[PDB]
Amino acid sequence: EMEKEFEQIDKSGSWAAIYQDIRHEASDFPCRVAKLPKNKNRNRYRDVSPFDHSRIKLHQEDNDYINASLIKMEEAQRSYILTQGPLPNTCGHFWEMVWEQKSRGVVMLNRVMEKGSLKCAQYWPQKEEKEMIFEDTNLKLTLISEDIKSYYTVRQLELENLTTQETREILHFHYTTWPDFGVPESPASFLNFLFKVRESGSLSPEHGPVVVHCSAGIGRSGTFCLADTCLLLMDKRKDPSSVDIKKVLLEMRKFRMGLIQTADQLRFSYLAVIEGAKFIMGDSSVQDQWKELSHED
Amino acid sequence: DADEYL
Repeated sequence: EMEKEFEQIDKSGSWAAIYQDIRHEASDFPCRVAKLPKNKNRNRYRDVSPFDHSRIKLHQEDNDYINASLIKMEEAQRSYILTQGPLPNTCGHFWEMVWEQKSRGVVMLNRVMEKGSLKCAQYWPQKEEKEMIFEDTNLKLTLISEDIKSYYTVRQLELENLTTQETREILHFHYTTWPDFGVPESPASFLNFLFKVRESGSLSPEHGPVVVHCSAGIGRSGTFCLADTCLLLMDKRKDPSSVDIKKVLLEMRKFRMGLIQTADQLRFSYLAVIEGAKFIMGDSSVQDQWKELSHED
Repeated sequence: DADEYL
């Protein structure tokens, strides 16, 4: 039905209108803590805040604020943590969160710099031989390896708690070619990237929620998560076609504002869920066709 | 400003 639905909307060109309806109907919950004066400097954007009911709380008894939201998708049974791109002063908080929430993967969908603007801090080591230490949160971070592809890069990081001298492996999945307020090049490139993430196990129920961010943590992040959850649902339901993408997006917006920032991102999500259904419904070969089409070399 | 995404 969603492909039937997708057809009417394109045919009549109503993406902007359909998108404005989602915006009109989205939830509005208080952001009290995010707005406290002492937390001014912990927010990259003063108009993108986590809701109080779903914000992630740092376990430091001084100030527990981080701009980050737990997105708990019940029917689909996946949780994601959506966050803003760490600021030079909240890098220690970010990794505190990753440690405390027991996350195994981090998905970064932006670049540190876009159109000459600073969009995110360099919060992970670019060189094996130069590790990072976050003094405020007593954590250590070390680049272990990095498989670089044409449009993304997977890294293996070692995060160590200096307090307890325990270490974990964190996988880092950086999509380098997704412009702010833009879409990926193709459904193929996106889906190929999403499936690399799934295949790493980082999304396994046995780990904390994967951390997903871009600069603000709503647009590309929202797009990434919607598509994933919708595909998840088409798998579970005895009826894959029933899945209403607009409804899933509204469910998700109960947990963080603004998810999906443009009408073209919404359109893209349909493309990606539709295409990705092919795999859900048995076409084994289709995944190799996204690898050849995404041009990951 | 710069502290606004929207």
